[PDB]
Parts: sequence; structure tokens; C-alpha cells
Amino acid sequence: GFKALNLSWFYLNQSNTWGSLDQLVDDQTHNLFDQGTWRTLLPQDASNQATLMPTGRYWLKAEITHQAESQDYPKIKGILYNAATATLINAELVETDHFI
Amino acid sequence: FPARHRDLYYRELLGLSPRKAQADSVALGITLNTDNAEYLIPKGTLFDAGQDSVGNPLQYTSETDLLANQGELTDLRWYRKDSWQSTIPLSLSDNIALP
Amino acid sequence: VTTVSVTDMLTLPLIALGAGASLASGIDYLSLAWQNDLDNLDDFTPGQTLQAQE
Amino acid sequence: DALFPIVKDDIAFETLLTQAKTVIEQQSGQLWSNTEENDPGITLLEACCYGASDLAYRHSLPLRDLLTPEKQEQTLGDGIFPQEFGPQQMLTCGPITAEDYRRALLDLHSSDTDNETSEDYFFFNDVRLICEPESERYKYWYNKESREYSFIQEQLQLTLRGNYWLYLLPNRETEDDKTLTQKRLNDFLKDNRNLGESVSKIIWLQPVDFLLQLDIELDDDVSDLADIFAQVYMTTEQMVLTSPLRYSTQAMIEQGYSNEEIFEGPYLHHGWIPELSAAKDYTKPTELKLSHLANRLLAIPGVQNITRLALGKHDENISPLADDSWSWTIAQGYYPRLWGNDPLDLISSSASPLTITAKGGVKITVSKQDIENKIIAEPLIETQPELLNWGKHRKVLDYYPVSNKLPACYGLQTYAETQQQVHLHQFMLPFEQMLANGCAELALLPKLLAFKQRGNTVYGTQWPFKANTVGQQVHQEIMPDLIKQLNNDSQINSDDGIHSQNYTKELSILNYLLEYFGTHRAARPLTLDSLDFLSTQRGYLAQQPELTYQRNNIRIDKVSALQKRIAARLGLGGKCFEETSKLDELPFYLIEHRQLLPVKPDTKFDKEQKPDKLKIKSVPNSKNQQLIITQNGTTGQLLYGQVRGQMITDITGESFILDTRNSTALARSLIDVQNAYNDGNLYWCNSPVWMEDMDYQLVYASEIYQTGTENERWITSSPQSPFPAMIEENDEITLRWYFSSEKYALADRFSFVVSMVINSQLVKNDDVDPYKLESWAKTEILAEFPAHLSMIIHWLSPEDFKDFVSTYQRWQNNGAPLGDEAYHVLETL
Amino acid sequence: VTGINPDYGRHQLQQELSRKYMPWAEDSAIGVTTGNRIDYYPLLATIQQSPLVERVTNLTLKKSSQTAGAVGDSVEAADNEVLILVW
Amino acid sequence: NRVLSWDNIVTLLKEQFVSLFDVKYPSASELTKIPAQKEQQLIAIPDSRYKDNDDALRPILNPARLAEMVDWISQLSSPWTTLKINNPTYVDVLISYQLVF
Repeated sequence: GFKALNLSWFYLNQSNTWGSLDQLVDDQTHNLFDQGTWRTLLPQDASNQATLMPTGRYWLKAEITHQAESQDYPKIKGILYNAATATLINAELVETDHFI
Repeated sequence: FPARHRDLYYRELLGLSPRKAQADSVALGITLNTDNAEYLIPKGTLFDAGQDSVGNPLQYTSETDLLANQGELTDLRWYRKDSWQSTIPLSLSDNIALP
Repeated sequence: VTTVSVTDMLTLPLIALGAGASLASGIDYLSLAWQNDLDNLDDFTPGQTLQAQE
Repeated sequence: DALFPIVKDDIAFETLLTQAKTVIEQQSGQLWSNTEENDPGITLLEACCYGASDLAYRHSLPLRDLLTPEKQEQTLGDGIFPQEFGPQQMLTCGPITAEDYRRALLDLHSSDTDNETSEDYFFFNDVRLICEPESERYKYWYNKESREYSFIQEQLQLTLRGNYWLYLLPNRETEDDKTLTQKRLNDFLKDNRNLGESVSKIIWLQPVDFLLQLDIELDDDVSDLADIFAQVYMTTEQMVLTSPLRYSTQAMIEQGYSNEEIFEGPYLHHGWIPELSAAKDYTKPTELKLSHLANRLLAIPGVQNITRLALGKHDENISPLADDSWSWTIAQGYYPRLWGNDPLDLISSSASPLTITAKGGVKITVSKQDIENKIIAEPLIETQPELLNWGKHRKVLDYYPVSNKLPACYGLQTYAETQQQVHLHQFMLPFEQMLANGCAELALLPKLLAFKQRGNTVYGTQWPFKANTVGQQVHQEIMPDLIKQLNNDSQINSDDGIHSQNYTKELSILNYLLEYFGTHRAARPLTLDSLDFLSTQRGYLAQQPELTYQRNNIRIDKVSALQKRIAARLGLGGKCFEETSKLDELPFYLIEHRQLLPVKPDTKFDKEQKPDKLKIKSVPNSKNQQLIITQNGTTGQLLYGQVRGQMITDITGESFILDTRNSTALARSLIDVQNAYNDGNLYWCNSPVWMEDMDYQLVYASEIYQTGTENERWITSSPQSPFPAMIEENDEITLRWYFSSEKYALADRFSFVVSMVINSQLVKNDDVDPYKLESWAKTEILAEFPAHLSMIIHWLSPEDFKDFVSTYQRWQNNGAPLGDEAYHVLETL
Repeated sequence: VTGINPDYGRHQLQQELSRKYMPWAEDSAIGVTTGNRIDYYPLLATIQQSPLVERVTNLTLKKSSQTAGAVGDSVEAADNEVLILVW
Repeated sequence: NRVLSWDNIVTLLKEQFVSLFDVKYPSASELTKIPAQKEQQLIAIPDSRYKDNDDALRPILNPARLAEMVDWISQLSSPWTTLKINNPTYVDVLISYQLVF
């Protein structure tokens, strides 16, 4: 990332609308600014049958205030589902080339 | 003596020492077996990364509890300002994958 | 631990032999010098006393 | 730190003898085959083998002991390394950043020096250093036609860059009496001035009483009453006027810090300050937030509940914040003071704004003395320089000749009378010399690796034999020649002059030692003096702690660290590396341009005024005199350095003193001004014009240079006409002469500019191209030069350079005052 | 605290306060006052103890029928009443 | 750990930031400029691995990255200095040679 975007999160509900999701977002990426975790709780009224988007999949929508410079947007290279973070243990017993 | 003289100055008088190694971090995705609707992976779970060149095993410790499920991210699309143009960089129902 | 008195025209190997006679394992001239904190192998004067440990 | 436990088997006599016999076998196995105890060759070798083992044993002693010289040499207050090389001077640095000035100023203590009162306290609770605001920038005007400079407003605007405004937030004891605080602050500001910068204004924040209304309910089982009052007051006072948190070095170590970051920033004598509170802006009204006071008060053991937290009677300087129930705005230039002049008296009073209630309806009153007793005093931290104390000096230098270990049958114990005995003594002598030199070499170790006060010798040598000995008598006639050779092979400089190989060795040792501090030796001189070059390098290494700690500091009548670094890098002018070098005629000098400017004065005194009292006094033990002028209604309105060309020196009371030393005209017309005072027609005011434009004298060059046409003449620099420092080709000139185009006058010449006056005798050589050489020197110097500075090169002939040196030295001796010497210095540039 | 979305911060604060002042709701694991009184300043200290909260600028408590109280006004309950926080 | 000279800026910047290949500062000809300089201008040549563009021969850093470098380095400088770090201006140098292989 290069800048912190202005994001608003929405989810597709059974009423074929976009319900607000910002109250349940645990953003560790600092508004799409750097790599990190991202966790939410799916609301009970989320729908995979609504006609706003292709059916069979629950949908989340993020609204971003437009940035004039096209190079300010981040360069996404992959999203991991069911993701966790792990850290090495007993680092003092590991060879140096592993860290290099 | 020239080598022992400098070592005495840096380490004993100035009290400086070499820095220690820094532990690295990884991001792990978990897929659950088909018979579990939800699973809880507690903080501190150990994962195996094999061994280094000299054979010492490599282990990693989870940092946060994970409540995994059977879902999977499949689609990613957006539209932008110009009118407006839309695109679908990623989709699993179709055979379009992220570069 | 044994104690020896230094006399005239004595050398460090000679002191070790005299001091190390009573000791079970004897003593070498380098070890004797180190135990007495001698500045060199001739750093003693007549009338001085030296000590030798095991 | 001793090699003996590691190498005690390789030093033994038997191990070395085995190696020696191996060489004899390999080289002379067919001629020397008998190598048993009886062979006379082996006995001589065995004795030398014992000496070799003895020499090796000396090297295996503890490292700290071998680095300790004799008792009569060990300098007081030092150790293995001198005191100035400790962590408190080698890892820290002088105040450079605005935050560094915060740390250095907050460290001032009432007990730092000799004191008038026995109260221990820190002068300031908080300080803030900012650049001079754009609105109040140091402005002065140049007259397009009159060709002069004035502070009163086609005139053009000029600005001087570099000026600090110092806001001070005093402590409670400091506000009681400021005379001691002011005196110490001036001394600190004088010795901690950066190049091209100064403090143009000192502002003291005024206190505003902050009467906080507080209602606290206690638990029913409270044991101590006075203790809770002390906790409440201490918590509340810290919440309003949070003091810096200091730690000792051991405490910082226990907190997990490393020596890299403990000794970071300026060196503080009374504790380290890792984290400071957020720097406030004192040019606009500030904020005071007390919402968290509820959290801290309820955390006190014995406090149950808080029922009211509000502000009592406040004047207009305190106003409530917008929509914030527990925040207030403090007017600019003011700080909140809790519960007036005497807090503890107010709490113990019947009208106390703080109300403590226990058991629902029982009021608690505690006398002032009880609260004073329960308030503890923070202990005074004092960090001393770290040292590696002296070890035990060991008589390594002592040598015992190895021929004395041979049996008596060899004839070396009695005085030599036959040819055979003398020949044996002469055969052994070179081997005794080699062993003795090794002993002397190890004894020279503290001097070889010394950071400072290095010697003249690079190799250890000594005469093996003492007086009244058998060996001395045999070599009696040869001793002067051998000793002369020993001195020749060891000393850097001798009667014959420079020893080239020894000179090269000394440079390598200096370069190796310089690499400790991230620098390196300068290139070998090509047209300079070898002895002078060595002085630069040794002085460069010896003053490393001071040079980099004061990397940007400049003081009057002291050679700046910038000048020393330039000299060391070019390897020129070693006379500047010793203190009090006021008579050594340094090859070049550095001048700070800002020092030749007056302080901006008050606008009230622009118009003329009549003094209300005037007297003349003669200084004792000198021919000079001081002119004392007294005018009423001028307290805090006149400044030192206020400026024909007369500067105010003292501001004692309502009287300011001028000095006859800075102005010859005053020393001449002292009677006339006295007469003018007698008839009451002597007027003084701010100088309408303080310094004029520069016009050069017309001096014609010699006829040999006059190779031009009828309209071409050559103008040479003269002692009465300095060479122009900004001359450019095709520039219009007007005849004394000056530049018709005045754009040179519009260019700023005083903001972060340094003048380097250099003797021109250095480049006087047949094979030296001055312009190519000058370009190379600038390239070499540029790497270590300050980023925000510019330098001007002035080439001076060997004649007028002496006049500049005499004038500049006298000007700095007097205290760098504006006057005849200062204005002469300005003209020369 | 800077970097935290206000809606997320408010949602988490509701859960923390509900746990503190309605102990019976969350599997009754913490011994807390039996819904007797709600003191103004202890409640203010509780809010500011959350890691997501930097500073409280305003606080107001209003009962079901009575008018909103002033700064520093606690809330009582009748002998048959149990107070419940609502948003 | 403080900035006063050009070498101090280059040494500290390269230590802190791994995306820098080299940092350039003005030549010695500009240290004699009488009108002085309000801004101290450096040139940062970044490593091609960390470039924000497509051309490997002419790496360019994002202005956000340069802003962070200026902010970090200004915290260890005198308050009366203004250090600016800018992308280099690449100039082609045509090289033509006649050869015998």
C-alpha cells in the first residue's frame, strides 16, 4: 500500500440490499494499507439467493472514495481464507541462511 | 593484542553486544475435514515446517485463535469510474484465476 | 599447600623441585610462577617466600 | 583476559626445545648429530630456550595488567582508557535537535554548581524550542540609492535565518526566585550554541490559579487519613503538570534497554529521559485534559467513589472546552497552577476545594504538617563517567641476561680475561639483545596503543646488561655504538631526522586506531611538512571524543571543532590541535558571518532620548574606561549587543555600560560627551544605519602586469583594498569603486555562511596548480562538511594575513564585540 | 484510538459494558452489583479502561421516564427494579 | 545517531531503509554558493527489486515512500534544515564503438 483508503463495508442481505458491515470489521490492514489479517462475523440475515449478484455465494461489498492517482491504490497479490499467523520458535538454534 | 584491545573497548567499556536473531512470521490457510462444520484452533498451536540444512527441525506457533469453517473465497470483482467499467479478476464458478 | 623461602642464587626450576618434593604430584615452574603472580620467571628476591598448591 | 590457561602447554620449555631440535636436524643433521645434554651447543641453545619460554610467559599475563603503565605515570581520574572515552561521551552527542535541547535543559539542577540556597530542585518543568516565527523574523532593509543597511523601513527586504524562541515552564521553587535560574540558563546557552543559530527571545510562562473542585468518598475501614491526602495531591499535581520521568543507568538496563539507546542524545547528569510528553505549542492557547483523573483517583487504595469533579472560580484566562466536560483552554502565555501559591495550606483550610468524606457523613480534616510528612522526596540521581580502573603494573620490562644461567665451567661468571671468554660473551650478545628487545617491546604496549599522548618510539629496545656486572665490563667499549643503533632503529624522529619506515609504521597504527571511531587517516602530504602532518593525525585521534560530541558547537576565543576536522582531513596545521593556541599563527581561520551582526533593537528607542545620569569610570589595572549611562523606564527593554558603532554591554539595573576598548572615537571624544552631558545636550538612540555597503579602493598593478590596451588596466588587491569575494566576469563597475549592479547586495550573506581565510604561501610552488589543487581539497572536505552550510574562500598574501590574524585574535580576546576590530574584519571580507 | 473505526469501537464497547453491568446475561461468571446503582464516575472510569478508548468527552445517563441527569448524577432503582443499560 | 553532514545522511538513510541502493548529494561546487541554500536536495537511486514502476534500468520510488524517508531523517536533524529526497533524472549516454572480435 501507499495510502489509507476510505472504505465502507456492506453485505448482501435477504432484502436484496446492502446492509452495513463496518460495526463487525476487525481490520488489521489499516484500511488496505499494508498486509495483515481481516476478520468479520457474517450476519444472520445474509443471503446467497439474492439477484443483485450471482447466486450461490454470499457477497461483501466495499465502497472506496475515488482516488485521483491510479498508482495510490494497493497491489493485491493474493487473499487467504481461514487464515492465521504463525511465528518461529527457538530462533537461537537455527542456521543463519534460513533468516537470510 | 590489537584484536583483544578493541574487543575490550567495545564490549567492556562501552558495553555493546551483537544483536540477536529475529523470528520470522508466516500466514497459514487452514482447510477443515468434511465432517467438521466449525473448528477452533487455539493460540499456541504448533506447526511443522520441516528441517533446516543442518537438520534442526523448524516449528511455528500460532498467534491468535482461529474459528475455521468449510467456506472458501471464490470470486472477486469490481467496477471503476471513467462512465463505469467492470471486471472479474477472480472467479471459481468460471475458470478465471488471479494472475 | 607448601611454603618455601628463597635463598641466594636460586632459579625457578630449583624452587619448584624443593617446594614440589612434599607435594603429592609435584609442581612445574610455570604453574609455580602463576600461583605466585610472578611478573616473570625471575621475579623474586632472596628472603622472599613462595607458595605451592596441589 | 589472560592467555596463560589456554597456551600453558605451548609455552613450556620442553615444547620449545623439541621445535628447536627439529630445525637443527633438518638443516644440519649430517654435521650436528650429538644433541644430548652434554653437547656444548645444546647447553647454549637450552639457555636461550629458557629465555624464549620466559619471554612467552610475559605475553600470557592478564590483558588489563599489561595495559597499565608504572604508578608514577598513571594519570588521576583515568583508567585503561581515559575518562573522556567512556560511554557517556562516546555514544552521546551535543544537543542538535529541538528535542535534544528539551532533554538538556530539563537536566538542570539547583545543586549542579555552588549555590546560594540549599534547596534541591529542577529549574524547569517543561521547555519548548521553536524556530523564530515568520511574523517576527529578523528583517533589515537595504537602501537602493543610499547604499546602506537599516532596521527601519527603493528599500529592499532582507532576512537573517537561524533564531530560536525559548519557552520556559518554571517549577514551583523556580517561580519563587529566578535569579539563580537565569544565571545558569545564560551560561548553558553560551556554551551550547550551534553554528549559525542563536536564541533571540526568552519567554517565561505565567501561572494561572487552577482551583479544582473535588469530592471524594472513602471506604468505611480506612486506616490512615494523612496518607490518602498525600496520594490525592500527588496524583492530581502530576495529572496537571506531568513532570519528566528520569531513570538511572542500572534502572534503564533493568527495563530491557541496551547501551546503544541508553546513551542516546545529550549526556544528562541526573537521570535518563527515554520518553517525553508530547511537545506543546506555546504560540497559541493550550489544552488541559483531566478526564483520566477519575481513573487514577479511584485506583488509590482507600478511595471508594468520586461525586464531583469540576472547576471553581476562574478568571478569563481559563475557559471551558467545546463540548468537553473535563477539558479547559489555557490562554496563550499561561500555564495552570494547581490550588494557588500554597496547595497544602489550601487543602488543610476550612474552605478547601477538596472534600473528603467517610462513613457517609463524616468530614475528614488533616493538618498541613501531616500531609507534608507523608509526601516523599524523589532521590537525586547522579550518573558518573564509566571507567575501566587501573590494573596491577607488572615488571615486564625487567630483563635477566641468559648467559647467567650457564654452568660455571663455561667461564661466563667471572670477569673475562682470555680471548676464549670474550669471544663467548660476544657470541651470546646478539641473542641477549633480541630477547631484551622483546621484553622492552611488551613493556611499550600501553604507549603503542595509547589513544592520546603518544610517544616517539614504535619498537621496544633496551640494553640487556646493568651496571657493575660481568657482561657490562666486556661490552664497555661497544655500548655507545650499539645503543646508537638501537635508538636509530626504534625512534620515529632522531638526530638524523625522519625515519621513513618508522614514519610509515606510525601512520598505520594511527589509521588502525582511527578506525575505532569510523574515520581514517588522511593522505600522505606531498608539499607539506612531515612533522606538522603527524601532529594533525595524533591530535585528530586524541580529541575524538570532544570533536564529535561538539560537532556543531562554536564558542568565542576557542578553535571550533569544524576547523579541527578540516585541518585533520587535509593534514595541515597541527598547531590548532592544542589549547591556548593564540600565538601559533594557524595556516587558516574560520569566521562565522552571523557574529558580525547586531541584535534587533526595540522600536521605542529609535527616536533620540536624553540620559538621566551619566558617569565615567576607569577599569583597574588597565588604560581603558567604561562609559556608564542611566535612563529610567528601560527595565527589560535593552539587550546585550544592541548597537557610531557603539554596543550596549551591560544591562545592570536601569543603566547600560559602553566600553572605550571597542571604539577609538569614544576613547578620543570622552571629554566632549562629558561636556555635552554637563550642558545637557547629549542624545543617544538606535543607530539609523548600522553598516554600509562595500566600496573598494582603487590600486593599480605593476607595469609588468599592464599588458592590456588603452582601455584595459589591471587592478591588484592591496592591504587597503581586499579582493572582492563575489566578482564575476562581464560585471559592470562604477568608479574608490563599487559594483553598479547591486544584486550582490541583495544576496543573503549572513545566514549559515562561514568564511575561510587561508594563507596563500601554501600554494606558492613551481609545480603546484592552485586552482586544480583547490578543487580537489573541496572534494575531499565535502563529505564531512555540514549539510546546511556554505563556505567562502579568501586567499590572502603572507603580508596582510598577519594583519588579519592580529586583528581577529584581538577581536576574539575582547569577547567578539562589534567595534573597530569587528568592522575591520567585516571590511576585509 | 487512532486507526480504529468508530462504529467497530462503539460495538465492542457495548459488549464490554453489557458484560460488566449485566453479569447474569453472560453465563453468570463475574460477581457484580445486583443492579442497584449506576455511579457516574466509576462508569466513566470503566469506559476509559477499554484499550480502544482514548478519552471520554461527554457522558449522559437517562432513565426510562425521568429526564436526563446532569454531569455527575448517579441513577437509583426502586426496591423492585433492576437497571439495564440500553443504547 | 544524528544528522549534521552529508555522509551522516547517506549512512543513516541506507542503514534504516533497505530499498535504497545509493544516495547522492550535491557536488563540492555548490558549497561556495554565496546565496546559500534553503533546501538540502538529495538523489535516491533505489534498488530495482523495490521499484514502483516497470523499467528496471530506471527505477522510480513512490512519492509515499520518499515522504516517509524525509519524515524519518528530519527527526534527527537540526530544526533549521529542510532535507528533500527526490527520484533521479536519468540521462541517456549514447556509446558507439568500432571493434575487432
